[PDB]
Amino acid sequence: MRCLALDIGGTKIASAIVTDGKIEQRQQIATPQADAANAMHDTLANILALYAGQFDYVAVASTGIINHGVLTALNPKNLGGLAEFPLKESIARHTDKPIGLLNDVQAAACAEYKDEDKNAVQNFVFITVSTGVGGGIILERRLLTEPNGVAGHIGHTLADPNGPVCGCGRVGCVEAVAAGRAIEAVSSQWNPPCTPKQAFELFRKNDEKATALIQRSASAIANLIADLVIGLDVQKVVVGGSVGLAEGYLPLVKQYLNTMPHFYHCTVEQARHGQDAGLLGAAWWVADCLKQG
Amino acid sequence: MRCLALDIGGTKIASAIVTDGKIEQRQQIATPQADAANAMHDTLANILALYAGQFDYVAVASTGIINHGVLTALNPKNLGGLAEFPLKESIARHTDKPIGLLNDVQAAACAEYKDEDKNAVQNFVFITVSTGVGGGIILERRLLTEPNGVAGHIGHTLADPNGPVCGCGRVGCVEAVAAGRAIEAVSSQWNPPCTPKQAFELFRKNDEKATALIQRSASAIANLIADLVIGLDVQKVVVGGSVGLAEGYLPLVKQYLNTMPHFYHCTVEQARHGQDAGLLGAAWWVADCLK
Ligand SMILES: [Zn+2]
Ligand SMILES: [Zn+2]
Repeated sequence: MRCLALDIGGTKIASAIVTDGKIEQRQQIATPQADAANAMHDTLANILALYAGQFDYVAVASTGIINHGVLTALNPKNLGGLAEFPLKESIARHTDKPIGLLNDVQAAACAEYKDEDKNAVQNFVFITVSTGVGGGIILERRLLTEPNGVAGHIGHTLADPNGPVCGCGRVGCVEAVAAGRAIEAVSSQWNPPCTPKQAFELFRKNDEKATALIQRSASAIANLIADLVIGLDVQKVVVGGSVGLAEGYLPLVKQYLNTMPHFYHCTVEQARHGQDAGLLGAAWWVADCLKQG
Repeated sequence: MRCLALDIGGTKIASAIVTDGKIEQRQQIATPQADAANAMHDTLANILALYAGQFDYVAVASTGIINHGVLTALNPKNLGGLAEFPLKESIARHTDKPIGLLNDVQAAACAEYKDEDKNAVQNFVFITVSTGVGGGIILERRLLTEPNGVAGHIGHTLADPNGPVCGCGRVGCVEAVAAGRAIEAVSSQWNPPCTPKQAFELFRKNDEKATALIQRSASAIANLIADLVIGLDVQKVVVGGSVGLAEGYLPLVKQYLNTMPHFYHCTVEQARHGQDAGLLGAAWWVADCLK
C-alpha cells in the first residue's frame, strides 16, 4: 500500500510516499504566504502532479482543525489566508483515490500509537507541550475525530478557574498555565528577562523561583493526565513537544501524578518520533480507516 | 427480543422483563445486608428462577464499577460485603443466555440517549449531580466501558486545584465542590445549620450567601461540560440527579457555560427518565451490543 503523505505546517509542507511505514521521495517546500489561498490551490496541484501514479491513497496532516475536509481553527486568524481553506476538495480535483485528513497533533498521536501492543493498550493519549498544549485521543484503538475534528483539544480543558485567561478566551485553560508561552509570560518579566530555555536551566540548578514556574506547568499536565485516566479509562499517555521533552520535566509530571490516589496512575512516557511523526501517523491512520471499512 | 433487566443499588434490587423498551413484571427487593456476599448468590438464584425461560438475555445495572464482570468501586469498601462480588459468574450459574453488565449512571446515560436522533447526536454525556457526581459517556453512538468500566467518572476530574479534598483522596474534584455532599459540607456549618434543600430554597429567594454556594456548584458543572465539549467534541449533555434537577440549577449552569467562548457551547437539558432509567438503559445497551 502506497500512501502520498502530506504534512502541512505553519512554515513547511513536507510530502512523501510512505509504504510499510517507510518514507521515500521526500520533498519539502514553503507553506504559501503570498496570496495564500490562491497559492495553496496551485501548490496542491503541483504536489499531486509530481507524485502522479505513485500512490494508492492520500493522507494529510495539517495544523489547526480539520472540519469535514476544511481547514479551520479555534481562532481562524491564526491560519491567515488559509482560514476555511477547502483542503480535501482542492486535492480531490487532482485524484480519485481516497483522501484522509487529520490535524498534526492527532497524526503525531498515531505515530506513537502504531508501535504499541494494541491488545495491551487501547486507550491512549498523546500530549504535546510546546508553544501551546495540544492532544490526540485514541479510544478502543481508534483516533477520535468526529464529528467536527475538535476532539483532543485538551489544552483547553480547565487547569485553574482562577488562572489566567487563555488565548482562546476561556479562563484558566491548561494551555494558559503549562505551555511554553505561559512559562515565557512569567520568565520574560523577571529582572533580567529569561526565556523558557533559560528558566529550565535555572530549574535544573535548583533556583527556587524558576523551579516554581516549571512545577506550575508540570503539575497542570499531571492533573490533565489524571482527568484523562479517571474520565476515559486511559491506559497510557505519551508526552512530547519542546517543553514536554525538556530534561527533568516529564519526571516532575510523573512525580505529581504518583502522589495522587492509585486509580489516577497510568503509564506515562516520552515521545519517540520526531519530524516525520506527521507523515507516518497520517499514513498509518488513513490505512487503518480503510482497513476497517 | 426479551430482556431480563436487573438494577442493583445500595438499598434495593429492581428486576423486570423489558421488551421493545416496555417494562413488564417489575419486582423490587432489599439489597442483601446480612451476610451480604453469601446472601447475594441466593438472591440472584431466586431472581433467575422467578423469570426462568422468559428472557433471551440478561442486562444488569449496578452501583459502583463493573470490571470484567466483577462488582467493584474506586474505594471498594463503599460496597461493604459486596466488594469484588463475582456478579457475572453468579448469574451465569443459572443461565446460558448472554449477560451484559454496566454501572447505574452508564445505564441512565443510555436511557436518555435511546430517544435521541442518533444521526444528529453521536457524542453524548449524562451527568448526575446528586449526593455525588457521576457520569456516563457515549461517543460515536457507543457507550464507553473498556477496559475496566471506569470511563465516565468525571466527578473526579479537576474543578479547582485549591478546592477541598475529595472523598476519593484527590484535591479539588468536581464532586468536592459541586455535589450535594459538598453543598451540605458548607450549609451544615451555617448558624443555624441548613440542608442543601434549604440552601436551594434560600437561593431562590436571592439569599446572597446561599446563592454563592449554589453558584459554586453550578459553575463547576459548567466547566466540566466545557471540558467535555472541547476535549471530546461532545454535542449534548443531559443533567439529572436531585441537585441537577433542582429548580433554577440547570439555568445557572447554562448561564456560566454560555459566558465562555462559543466553541465550548452545546445542547444542555434536563434528564427526562426516572426510576426505570437503570432497567431501560441496561436493556437498551445490551441489545445494542448484541447489535
Ligand atoms: Zn484555552
Ligand atoms: Zn474525587
